[PDB]
Amino acid sequence: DVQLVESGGGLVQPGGSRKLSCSASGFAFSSFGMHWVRQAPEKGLEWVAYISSGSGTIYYADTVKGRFTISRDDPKNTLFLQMTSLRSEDTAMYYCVRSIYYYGSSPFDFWGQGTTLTVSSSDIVMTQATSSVPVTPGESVSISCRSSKSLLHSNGNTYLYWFLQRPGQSPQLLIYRMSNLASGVPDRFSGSGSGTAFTLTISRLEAEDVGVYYCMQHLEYPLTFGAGTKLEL
Amino acid sequence: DFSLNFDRAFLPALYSLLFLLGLLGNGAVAAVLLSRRTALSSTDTFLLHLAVADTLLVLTLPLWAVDAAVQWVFGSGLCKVAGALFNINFYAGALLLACISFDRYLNIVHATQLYRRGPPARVTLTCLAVWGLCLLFALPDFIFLSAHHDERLNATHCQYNFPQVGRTALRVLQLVAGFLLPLLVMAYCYAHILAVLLVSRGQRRLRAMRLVVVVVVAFALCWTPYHLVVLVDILMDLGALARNCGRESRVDVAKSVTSGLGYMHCCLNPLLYAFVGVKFRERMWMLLLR
Amino acid sequence: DQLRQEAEQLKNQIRDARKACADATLSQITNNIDPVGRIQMRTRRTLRGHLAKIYAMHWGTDSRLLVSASQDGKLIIWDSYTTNKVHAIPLRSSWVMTCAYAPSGNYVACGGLDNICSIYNLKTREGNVRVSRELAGHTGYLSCCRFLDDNQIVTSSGDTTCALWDIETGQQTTTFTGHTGDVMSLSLAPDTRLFVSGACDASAKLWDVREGMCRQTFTGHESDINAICFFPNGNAFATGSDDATCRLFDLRADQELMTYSHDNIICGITSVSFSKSGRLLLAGYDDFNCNVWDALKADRAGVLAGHDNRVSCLGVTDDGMAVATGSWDSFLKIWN
Amino acid sequence: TLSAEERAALERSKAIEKNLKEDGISAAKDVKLLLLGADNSGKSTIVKQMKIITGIVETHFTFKNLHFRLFDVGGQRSERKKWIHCFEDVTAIIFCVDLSDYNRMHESLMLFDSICNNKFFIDTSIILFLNKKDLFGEKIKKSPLTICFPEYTGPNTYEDAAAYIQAQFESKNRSPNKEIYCHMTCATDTNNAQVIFDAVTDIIIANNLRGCGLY
Amino acid sequence: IAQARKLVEQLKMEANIDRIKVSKAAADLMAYCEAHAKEDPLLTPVPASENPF
Ligand SMILES: NCCCC[C@H](NC(=O)[C@@H]1Cc2ccccc2CN1C(=O)CCC(=O)c1ccccc1)C(=O)NCC(c1ccccc1)c1ccccc1
Repeated sequence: DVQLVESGGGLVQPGGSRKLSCSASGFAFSSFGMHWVRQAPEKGLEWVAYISSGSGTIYYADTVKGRFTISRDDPKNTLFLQMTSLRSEDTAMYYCVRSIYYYGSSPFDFWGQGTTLTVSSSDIVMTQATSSVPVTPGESVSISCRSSKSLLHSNGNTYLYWFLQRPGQSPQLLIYRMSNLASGVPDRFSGSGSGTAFTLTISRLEAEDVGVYYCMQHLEYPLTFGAGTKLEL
Repeated sequence: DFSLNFDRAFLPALYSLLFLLGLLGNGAVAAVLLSRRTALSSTDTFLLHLAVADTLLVLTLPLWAVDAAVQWVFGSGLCKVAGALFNINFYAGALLLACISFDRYLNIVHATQLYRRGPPARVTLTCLAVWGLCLLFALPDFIFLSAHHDERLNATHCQYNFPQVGRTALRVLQLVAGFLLPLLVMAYCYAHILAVLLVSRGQRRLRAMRLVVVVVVAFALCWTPYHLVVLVDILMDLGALARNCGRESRVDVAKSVTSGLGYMHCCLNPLLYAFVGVKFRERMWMLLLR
Repeated sequence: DQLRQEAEQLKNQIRDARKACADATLSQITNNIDPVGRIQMRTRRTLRGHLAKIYAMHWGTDSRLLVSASQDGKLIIWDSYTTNKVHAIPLRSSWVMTCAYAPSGNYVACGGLDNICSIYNLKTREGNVRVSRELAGHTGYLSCCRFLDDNQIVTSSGDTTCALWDIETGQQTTTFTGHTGDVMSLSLAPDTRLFVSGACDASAKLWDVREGMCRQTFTGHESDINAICFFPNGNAFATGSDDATCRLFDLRADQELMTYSHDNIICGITSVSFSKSGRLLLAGYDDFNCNVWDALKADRAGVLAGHDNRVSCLGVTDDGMAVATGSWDSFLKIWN
Repeated sequence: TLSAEERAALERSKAIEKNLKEDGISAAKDVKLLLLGADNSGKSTIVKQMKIITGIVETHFTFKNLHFRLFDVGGQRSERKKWIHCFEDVTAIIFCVDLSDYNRMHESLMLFDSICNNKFFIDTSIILFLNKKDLFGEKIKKSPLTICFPEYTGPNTYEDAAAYIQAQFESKNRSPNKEIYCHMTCATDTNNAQVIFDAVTDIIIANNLRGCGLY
Repeated sequence: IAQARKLVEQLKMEANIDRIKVSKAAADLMAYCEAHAKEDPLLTPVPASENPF
């Protein structure tokens, strides 16, 4: 089965350096672009870096540009992140994510288990109005998030992604462009929107749908996430 | 005045005929080669570039015919442009013939070491190198060529104002890079091609041998008469002979006639390298049907 | 001995009934229909990247993705709009004469002189295309492939027989027999309940996929049939042959409605296809051209002058917005 | 290619194109030869360097900086006309004949005429192999070469009989620009790869003469 | 002696078909290609704004 395991986290002093390793096993690692996504303690997801397939293209977030460098070792099927000077704002759980880009693909399907890092002591803005939404099983729900620019492109594709994070587990992809159900997810989920207003609606809510929902834009780098909406049972 | 009258009465018609026939042939070759939707073989690319060079060289001819007729009446700028085009195209033609000979030698002699399963063996690098070297050689024409107003004949012609040493050096470069090196490369390559063909087995080798001999003989016969007279002129200039008016007129007339033959060679190029191959004739038929 | 006479008289009875139905030719009923004019179609895309000769090609049901099989052992999936190469699948054997694209778009099929139909799964969790199943049982080369569902494919072989497979189990569910020569092509009816096949015995027959029976047989060609296509409404089909002619048959009438022969055509047809409406009939010949016929009046309405070699395959999108043709020159061109 | 996801799709396409180009280069030094002949004709034991790899069988021996691929099409049991064009671009046709099978001689002769005069093979040379000399020399003494060829008029010696057999096969050419490289091979003849290599060298040179414009 | 037993059987099955006049069959073909004539981009050129190619 597809498996991504990360290691290298722990406790480090300010100004030091550490290296994170993400080893893939169970898929054509040479054919998948890889991302680094970090989640500060009970804050939310944030995109860090991206390295293409073959290492041709590399991107970094403005926050970590220069300090971080991302490298890929195809023969060994490992993904590396070398962090040079770490501030107290770099403490977070770092996730290893895979992305394959071709017509009609799902570029954020699988997420790594994550590794915790602790340090001792222009862009498109996406907003989720509500932070919590109490609900009981069997009741329909709706979650919406806006954006600054219109995510609809000349291609006719709306570049927006919906992820669900369960308590204690890594985020999972649900809808990858605007309404396409990710493989393996139940058909009860649905997605809709137009330009700058989008909504995710869940019908016949179950006990396994409790978590935090993030809306992300893949129109142009740097990728940006939403604040996150939590479902309370 | 005999040489001047002979030029006036001879050059116009010959150059007009050369222009017409060279256009009608080389342009046809270029069009037939450019009609190809699929890739082009190495020799096809070299032949295309040779056709372009010959087309330009013949295109510049009528201006020179007018110059011979009365005088230059286009100013010094067109003098420089025409001279640069002429020399660039002449050197390009010579080096492209040499490159064709080398490609044939590689494809025939070393047939088993260069075998390819029908891919496009791109050769544009050598074409670019040839054109750049030609521009490098023509540079002095850009720098020096002008339109002097002779006070002895009251004429105005596109001539070099080089020093005598410079004129001799340019003549030597012409001889070396236009005749000796291409001739030696062609001779070596085609002699080896003949040697390989004599020991081959087939019914298509006879025409190949005859074509190779015809090509070598055509190049030699067409170009040697002018270069030999050029060597005679160099010997005269360097003091190896005695100068006189009669010898001057004879040299001028011989240069005119031999240059006419040399340009007739570029006129004939399509008949030798293009229209004799079965592939090119089949392509010509297909295009004409279209 | 007596059965032979019984066979001959049965053929005479069929011919007698077939002649009785004929009252007026197709060209005699559609004489007052105004022509379609000159159909001028200009190339819009030129998909290059194939090395050897292209022998087959199929359109995805979404009218955007393409699949092409070449003799160099590569099966390339193209993005028609942007000319991007979505996939490139190496083949075990480079001798391939057919390829098919599943209606759902999840699978693709391939086959050829190896006598095996290979099925490749495109939507894999590993991100690479893997050979899901290899179907064997034909004793001769494979001519055509066509998907019925995600788990049902119809194949044609040079064994003089067709087959219907169950991809899951991999066994041969049904076998269609009756041809006396190599089967060169087949086309599935729009409702995927009947299909026709053209063989080298200069005949075509209509087969009931559910019943495994030859419902009807159609003759008239002077040579082997090379291509076949159903009419869009499923009540007629067209056939291409080495006879340098195309013919239109009608299932209900059980005859030949019209012929598409021209005195200037000397070569055979390699592919045949219809338009979305069913008025144009596009065929690819060995003279490096495709001729567009006014299927209702049999008049050359245009020519797709392209490619430097024989046109081996044709295709029209499910939305009818383009026509793709492949040739032995290793180039695919999309026309509009 | 404006969108971020469209740019990555373009990147993937360029990666595929590079791999396709690389595969073509690695398959450029391969000479494709077609094996033909009747059954029990020795078409499976020409070169002892087999390294093989129902349907189509391939053999991919390499010799003198050149990769030779032999394709055997036996077992198709179909009409040749419909798959023969698949081999239109083969470098040459290797035709095998058994001199010890009188009853199978006529079938081989019909095969040679059909293959030699096929519209697709109007330019592909043929490398004809006449196998099993020793058996032919032993069989001729007991049975004269008259039953198989009633028109034979020459002596009953090995040299003449072999020459007459070769002449008959060569008489089916009936076309120019196509040459037949006939050779006599025995069971214990290791230098069969050499014969194909030098014969292929002549074929390659002739093809280049056409492309280079010297013919 | 047994191969042709099924051949005659097939012809009997194929000979008993409720056929219809070619006039009706030909007219049906004409009607369909006329009804679905406005939805055929190839038969009539489509405006350049709606053409994906
Ligand atoms: N006495 C006055 C003429 C002295 C030059 C002599 N002109 C001719 O002979 C005929 C007949 C003739 C009659 C009287 C007056 C003019 C001409 C011009 N000629 C032409 O056709 C054109 C030549 C030309 O104006 C030219 C060419 C290239 C660059 C610049 C100018 C000649 O040598 N021309 C060919 C020669 C060469 C030309 C110029 C400089 C050096 C050499 C050459 C060049 C390249 C390759 C091979 C030969």
